[PDB]
Amino acid sequence: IVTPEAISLALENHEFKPWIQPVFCAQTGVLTGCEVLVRWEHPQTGIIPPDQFIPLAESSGLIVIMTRQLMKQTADILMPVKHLLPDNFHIGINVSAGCFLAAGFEKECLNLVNKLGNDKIKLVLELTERNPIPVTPEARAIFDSLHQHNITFALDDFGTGYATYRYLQAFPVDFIKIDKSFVQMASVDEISGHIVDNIVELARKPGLSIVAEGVETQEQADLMIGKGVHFLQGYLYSPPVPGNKFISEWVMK
Amino acid sequence: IVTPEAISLALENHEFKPWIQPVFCAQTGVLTGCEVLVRWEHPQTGIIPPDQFIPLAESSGLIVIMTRQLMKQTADILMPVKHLLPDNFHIGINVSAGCFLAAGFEKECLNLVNKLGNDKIKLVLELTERNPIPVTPEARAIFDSLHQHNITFALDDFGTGYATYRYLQAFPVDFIKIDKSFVQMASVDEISGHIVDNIVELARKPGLSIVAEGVETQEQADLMIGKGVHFLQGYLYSPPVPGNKFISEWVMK
Amino acid sequence: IVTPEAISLALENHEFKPWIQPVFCAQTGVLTGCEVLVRWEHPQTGIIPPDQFIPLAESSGLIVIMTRQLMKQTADILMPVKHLLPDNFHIGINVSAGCFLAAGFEKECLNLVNKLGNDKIKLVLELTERNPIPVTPEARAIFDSLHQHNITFALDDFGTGYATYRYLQAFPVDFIKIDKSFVQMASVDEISGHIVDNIVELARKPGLSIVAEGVETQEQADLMIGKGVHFLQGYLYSPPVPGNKFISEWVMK
Amino acid sequence: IVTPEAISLALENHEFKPWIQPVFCAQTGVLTGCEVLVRWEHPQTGIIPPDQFIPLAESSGLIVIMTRQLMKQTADILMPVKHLLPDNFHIGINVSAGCFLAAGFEKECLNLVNKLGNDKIKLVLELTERNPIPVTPEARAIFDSLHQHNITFALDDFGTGYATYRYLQAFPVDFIKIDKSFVQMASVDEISGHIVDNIVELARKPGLSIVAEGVETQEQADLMIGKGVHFLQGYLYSPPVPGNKFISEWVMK
Repeated sequence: IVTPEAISLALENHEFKPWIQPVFCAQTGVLTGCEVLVRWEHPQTGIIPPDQFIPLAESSGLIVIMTRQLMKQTADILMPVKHLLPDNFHIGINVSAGCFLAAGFEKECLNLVNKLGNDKIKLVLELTERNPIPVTPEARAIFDSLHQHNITFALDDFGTGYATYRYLQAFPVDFIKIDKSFVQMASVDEISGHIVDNIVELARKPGLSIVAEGVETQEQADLMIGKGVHFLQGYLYSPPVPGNKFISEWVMK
Repeated sequence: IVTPEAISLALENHEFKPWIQPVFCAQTGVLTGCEVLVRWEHPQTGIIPPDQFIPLAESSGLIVIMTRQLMKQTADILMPVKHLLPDNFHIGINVSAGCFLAAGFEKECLNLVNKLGNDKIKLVLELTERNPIPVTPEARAIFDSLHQHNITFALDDFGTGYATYRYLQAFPVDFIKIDKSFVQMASVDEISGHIVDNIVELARKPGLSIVAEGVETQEQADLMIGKGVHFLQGYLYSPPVPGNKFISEWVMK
Repeated sequence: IVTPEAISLALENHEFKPWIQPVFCAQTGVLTGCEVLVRWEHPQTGIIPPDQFIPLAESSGLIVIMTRQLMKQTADILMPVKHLLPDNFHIGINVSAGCFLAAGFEKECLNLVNKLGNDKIKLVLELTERNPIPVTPEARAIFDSLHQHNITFALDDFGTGYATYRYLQAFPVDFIKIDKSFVQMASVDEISGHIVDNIVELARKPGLSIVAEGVETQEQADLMIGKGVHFLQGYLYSPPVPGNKFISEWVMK
Repeated sequence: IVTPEAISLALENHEFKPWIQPVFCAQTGVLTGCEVLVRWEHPQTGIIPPDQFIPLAESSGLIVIMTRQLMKQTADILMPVKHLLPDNFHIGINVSAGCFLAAGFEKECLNLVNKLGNDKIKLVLELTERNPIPVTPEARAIFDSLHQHNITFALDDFGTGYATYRYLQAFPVDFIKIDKSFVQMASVDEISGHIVDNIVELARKPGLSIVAEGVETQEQADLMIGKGVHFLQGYLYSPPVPGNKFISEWVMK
C-alpha cells in the first residue's frame, strides 16, 4: 500500500505538495509568517495523510529528498510575491535529525534565503520531536554555522516526544512551538494550562518566542494570548492551504 | 560477557545487591529517606555497573525479577530498624514500564509497605525516563490503584529521556527528581540554572516536591537549596552504600 | 498481553512445560526417538501456543533460558526410565542461533547426555530455520566440538526459512527433517512430491537420515515411506504429550 | 558517504550504467542471452560496487527507479542490433519484491519486450534471494499475468538467502540460477558438487533450465557441463561489460 518505492515514485511524479499554513502575531492578529506542510495527493485514491507516510519517509531516509523539494518549491511559490511579504516574515520548515545531518543541508537553507531576500525573511527550522538531533559537537557545529547565517531554530511540538528541557540546554534555539495537546486541553483538564504557563516562563529568560499550535477555537486563542504567547497558528484562522491559495488569501490581499 | 543467561544465573546466585543512598531535607540537612540502587558484584571480576546490565535486564524482561528481589531485600534490611526511622521516611524504588505493568506489581508494593509500617514509611516509585509508562487507561488504573493505597510516584531524571511535561499531565505524580546533568551544570553554563528554576516553578502549582540528584559539591547544594528544592541526594553526603552500612551510618546513629 | 516480562515471570513460575512427541522408524513402525516441544499453560486463560511466544522469546533472548530449562526437565523426565529406552534413542531439541552461540551451551548438552547414558541415547540438536547459525569459523568450532562429543545435528523444517543447501554445505549435519508443508502437500500439488524425492536424493550421498514431520494421514505416511524416508513423526501416531503420558504410552508399554 | 540522497542525485545525473554479461549454452559454447548488471561510476572517486549501494537502494525504495531506468536503457542499447540477436535471446533483469509489487511494473516489462520483438527475445526476471516475493494471491496474480505475456522468471542465487524449495512450490518459475558459492566450491569441498546435482535433479521434473553463475575456470565449467547444467555465465567467458562493448564483442561479431 504505502512503501519506500511508492514514496520514491511519488517524489519523481511530484505528488508531494507544499501546503502552507499562516502564522499570526497573538497581540495584533497580523500575519507574521507561515509553516510549510506536506500533502500527498495520490492521483486516483486521494489524500494520504502525513501520519501514514512521514514515518516511513524518515526510516527509509527519503525524507531528505522530500524536504529538499519542499524547500525548493516554497522558494518558487513565494518569490513572485516576496516584495509583498511583511518584514521579518517567518518561514517554518519541519526538519528531522536525518535532514539536519545530511550532506548539503546548509546549502539548501541558504539557497532558500538568498532567493527570497537575506533580510526580508527569517527561515525557521522546526526541529521535530520524534527524531531529535543528537547532542554532539558535530551537530552543534552545524547548528552554529546555520545561526551565523541568520537562520533560526524552533523546538517543534514541545512537551512531547524527545522535546525536553535537555534540547533547550544543548541548543540555544529561537522559538518554542507548543504542542497542540496542551493548547487544546488548557481549561479542559487540571495541568495543561499550567504547562503552557511553564513554557511561557521557560522562554522568558533566554528571550525565545512562543507559538501556540492547533489553535482551533476563539477561547483557546484568548487563553493563549492571555498567557503571553507570541504567535498563533491553527484551524481557527486557517488550515494549511495550497500555495496559490496561500498567496491569494494571505499575501496578495 | 554480559548476557540474559548470565543475568538470570546472577539473580539465582544473589549477586545483585540493594545498595542504599540517603536523601535529605534541603532546608535542614536531616535524613528524610533513601533510594534503593542495585550493584552487581561478580564473584571473580568485580563490579559490573548498572550502565552495562540494566538495559539488557530491561529488554530481556529480567528487570521485573530483579526489582521484585530488590524490594523484598529492602524490607528485610530495614525491618529490624523501622522503629528508628524518622516519620514519613521515603523509600525510592526505580520502576520501569515493564515492572509497572507486570502481573503482581501492586502486590509487591503492598508487601513492602505492610512489612515496614503503612504509616511510618512512604514508598516512592521512581518512574524511569528510558522506558516510560504508556499513556493508557489501564496504566492510569494501576497508577490510581497504587495512589489509593498511599504509594507515591516520582518522575525520575526529569528533563531527560521521555521525562517530559506530558508525563506530568497524564499522571499526577508526587515528586520530581531533577537529573544530575542540570544540577551539576547549573552555574557552569547559561541555561541549566534556568532549567532548575523552571522545574521548581513547575512543581509549585500542583504542590509536588523536588529532589536534586547528583549533588556533588557544596556550591551545587547551596545553589539547589537557594532555588527552592525540597530534598537533596548525592556524593557530597554519601554515595550509595551496602544496607548494613546504611543502617549503621544513617539510621542507628 | 504477551511480553518479555510475562515470559520471564512464566519461566520463574514454571509455566513452560516439555511435551514430547514420539518419532518412529518408517520401515518398521518402531519407536526410535522423540522431539521435545514446549507448551505454555497460562494458569487462568489456558494455552498460549508457540506461534505467539517463541518469536518474542527469540528476539528478547529469553529462549536461551527456556531451552536450558527444557533440556534439564527432559533429563529428569526420562532418567527413571532410561534403561527401558531402545538403544540409540534419539532426543530432538529445537535450537536457535542465539542458544547455540550462548556461553554454556555445550555444557548443557553434555549434562543431558551424561545423565541419560553417553551411549544409550543420541542427542539431536534441531537447528531452526528462522534464526540460522552464522556461517563463521567460531560457529563451526562449536559445531565440531559438539560432534566430537557424539552430539548430532538436524536441519529442521528443511526447505523453508533459511534452511537452504548452503547450511548443508557449511555444516555437515546428520539429519534433515522435512517441513510438514511438503509432507502434507505431496500428492495434492505438482512439485511437493518431487521436492521430497529431492531431499531424499540430497541426503543419500553424505549418508544423512531423513525425518518426515507433520505426518497426519496414512496415505501421507505410505507416500513418505515409499520415497525412502527413514523416520516419521506426526499426529497420525501421536501429537506431542506431557512427559508422564509419553513415558506411560510409549516407553513403559 | 553513500546515502539515499546521493543515490537519488546519482540517478538524476545518470551515473548508474547498465553493464551486460553474456550467457552461453553449456553444450555448445554459443551465445544464448545476457544479464543486465548495474555499475555506479562516481565522477571523481570511481566505482562504487553493488554491495555498497544496492541494499540502501532496496530499503530506501529507490531500486524501483533504478531498475526501471536500467530496463529502459537496455532496450535502447539492444534495439539497433536486435535483428542480429540469436533467436530466443534471453535478457536477465534482477528484480526485488519491491520492484515486482510496485505500480507500473508489468507495463515496464512489456515496453522492453515490445521494443525488442515479442518473439525474438525472452525477458527473464531474475528474482532476488534477499527480498523475496511474498507468497500471496496478489503476488501470484502479477506473476501469472506476466507469464501470460510470455515473460519468464528465474530464482536467482538459488540455495542462498530466501531462495528455498518453497519459492519453487509457490511460483512455477522457468529458470534456476545456481549461486556461485556452489559452482566455485564444487570439487573443493564434500557437498557443493552434490548440491549442484541436487539442483539439476530438482529442475528436471518440472522442466526448468539451469544457469551456473560465477563460472571462473575451465574446470568449473567442465564440471557444470558434465552435471547437466544448461547455461553458463562468468568471468571465464566475460565479465560484465559496457553496452557498446557487449554489442561490439558478442553481437556485432
